[PDB]
Amino acid sequence: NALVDILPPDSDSSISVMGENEKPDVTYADVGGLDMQKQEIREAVELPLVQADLYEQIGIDPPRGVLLYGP
Amino acid sequence: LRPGRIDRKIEFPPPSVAARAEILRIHSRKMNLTRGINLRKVAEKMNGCSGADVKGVCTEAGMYALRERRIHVTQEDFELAVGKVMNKNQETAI
Amino acid sequence: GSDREVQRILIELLTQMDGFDQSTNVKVIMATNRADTLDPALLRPGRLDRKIEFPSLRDRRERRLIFGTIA
Amino acid sequence: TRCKLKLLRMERIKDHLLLEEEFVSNSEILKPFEKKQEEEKKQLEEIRGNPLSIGTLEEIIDDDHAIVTSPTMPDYYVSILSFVDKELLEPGCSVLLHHKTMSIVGVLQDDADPMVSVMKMDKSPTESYSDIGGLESQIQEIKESVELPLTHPELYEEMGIKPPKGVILYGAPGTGKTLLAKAVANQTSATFLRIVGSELIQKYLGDGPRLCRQIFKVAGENAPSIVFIDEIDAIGTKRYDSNSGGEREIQRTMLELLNQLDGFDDRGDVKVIMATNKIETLDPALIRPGRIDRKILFENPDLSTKKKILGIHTSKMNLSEDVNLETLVTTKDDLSGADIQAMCTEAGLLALRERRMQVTAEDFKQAKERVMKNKVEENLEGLYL
Amino acid sequence: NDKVRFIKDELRLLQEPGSYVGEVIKIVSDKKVLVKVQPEGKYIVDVAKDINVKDLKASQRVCLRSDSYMLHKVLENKADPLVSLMMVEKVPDSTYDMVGG
Ligand SMILES: Nc1ncnc2c1ncn2[C@@H]1O[C@H](COP(=O)(O)OP(=O)(O)OP(=O)(O)O)[C@@H](O)[C@H]1O
Ligand SMILES: [Mg+2]
Repeated sequence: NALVDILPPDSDSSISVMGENEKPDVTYADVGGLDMQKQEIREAVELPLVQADLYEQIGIDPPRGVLLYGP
Repeated sequence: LRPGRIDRKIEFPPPSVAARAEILRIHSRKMNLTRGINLRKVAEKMNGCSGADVKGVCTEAGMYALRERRIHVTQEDFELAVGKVMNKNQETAI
Repeated sequence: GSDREVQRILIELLTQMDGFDQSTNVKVIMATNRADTLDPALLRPGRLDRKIEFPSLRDRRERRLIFGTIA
Repeated sequence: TRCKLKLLRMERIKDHLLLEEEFVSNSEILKPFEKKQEEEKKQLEEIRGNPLSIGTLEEIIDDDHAIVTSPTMPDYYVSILSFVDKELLEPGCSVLLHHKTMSIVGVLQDDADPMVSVMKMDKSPTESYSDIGGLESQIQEIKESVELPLTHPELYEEMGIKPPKGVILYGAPGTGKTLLAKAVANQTSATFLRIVGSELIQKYLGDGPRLCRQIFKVAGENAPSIVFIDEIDAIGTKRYDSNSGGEREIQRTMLELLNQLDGFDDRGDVKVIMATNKIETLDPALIRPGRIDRKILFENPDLSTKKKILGIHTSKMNLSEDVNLETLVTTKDDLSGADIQAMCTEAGLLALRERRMQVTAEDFKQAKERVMKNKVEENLEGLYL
Repeated sequence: NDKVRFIKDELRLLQEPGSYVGEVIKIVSDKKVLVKVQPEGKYIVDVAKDINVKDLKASQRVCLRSDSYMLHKVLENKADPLVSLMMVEKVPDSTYDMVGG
């Protein structure tokens, strides 16, 4: 019982990432309606990954966590 | 409230035109402002009830200038924003 | 004991959403079917900020589309 | 001034000398101790070693065995051996086992609880009787049944018969009931337990009956005692759903309140003191006189009693010749004593807003207008029905 | 010469029969300390000649050597239990000028 070495934070994970597996079968052709929630999710999710630099230079903080709720 | 338990009662007004313009000014400092922008004109358009409303119009304008792909927040964005926030609060409270 | 395991998990989940701030990852999306059991510390700001409600009444131009992609 | 400091210096020449003397004689002056205390400490320590594993006693057998259960879990059939008395062994008790062969090496364990913290009080009120003065004869019935059989065992052996038990306090609000209790527990200096009656209703179901059986086992131990159930009216409305209240939770609290105070149990000395403003919801098995003896009835005082009452509160405030003490009393026409106390807290609140540090005739006649406007704004009768 | 003699002795130091984290419930004036091993049950066990029972205060996280549960050192770590409850809640404080107007 001694710490003899460290392991990567990538190694010994609960779940392998799924972004390397094949992509979900649904695409935007099968989304029909709910076009009003579709403009609030392209902003909240998609835009802060590709371009972190638009949020910061204006001075606004991007939305943190996203909740989905309904019937 | 049996008599003699409370010695101070603080009523919290909905926002005055001096009270709504002093909260709006503190948040406006993070946004960019180009010359000509009066923050008193925006503070007379609104009517407020709460200090969540007065901060959410300034927050909505930093979302229109993000979509545009404009670094600076200039004076068209706060015309659209006052129209969305006042229109949103009349459609959840009805 | 089973209440003390549920509860240790949830307390740990708040303290790890805090650390997750200022990383390129868009903070955790999560969903619930009945939003009226939601613990108050979870939904508090600093962890979840956006509440994308999903209507079910919709109008005649947004119901049409749902028919059109299943058709 | 000088009175206080002579005595405080007198107890800091006692504390200093006693600590130096009592430290030196445990580390240098050893003759009635010495050999015999060095042998006894050496024998008990060697024989049981350490670490010692604390256990909990489920049951005794009289042939010197026990079944103890570790709190971790693995049960054990241990032996009672050497340097142990069976006078303290009994269910629930905490024993020391030897971590290899578990034999009960002794009992000395009592580990305080945060459930016996909330019940027991640390307080020592900073008011004593005659800061309640007025309604004079209403504290001179609670002194005939709480204080007086402890102080004179003579008089209640001389008449014979069983002594009184208990009291209920009920009546007009603003008649001081809460400070009346806070005064009969400070005079006697008996072990004063204190519970609000609203903690006996909890979201948990059937947890009521376990909590007040606990309260009375703690109370019986420290006896002689005074139990304050402050606000036993509160059990009449406070509820979280209709089964955490309703007939279900209200019957569980009655049943419990009935057993603790008179049952087969053959209770030791618990005096009970209840504060309340509902007499017509109580169990008819308590206002059965002969649990609870003289009940105390309180009403709004009259104009000469309210002259004694306004003199306790106005010495606090700054004093002037201008002040018209007698004319605040006259005008009030059987108004309670909780207002008289809301008017002198209102005189120094107007005084601070000015930043004038004298309380005079002007600050008291202004503070009476603010106290009569809140109770009178809430009277929406307007034109008398 | 110093370096190859740091490694040879670091091989001895890394071997640990066992060491726990306990916490002081309460002291007793027997020169013994009631320490709760933090997942298990309680054990009363005295101190080593490295520390006094004057230094050990309530709810201080200590070091224990699982060979006979002998207190070695006081452990540096310890959090107030109120710092814990205030933080999982989380509530910002402010100043008077940001609530003004
Ligand atoms: N008859 C009295 N003599 C001296 N002081 C009094 C008298 N009546 C009230 N007071 C003062 O008024 C204060 C407020 O009283 P307290 O809060 O104890 O009254 P209460 O009748 O217990 O109220 P509730 O009706 O809410 O149960 C007391 O703490 C006490 O000093
Ligand atoms: Mg009271």
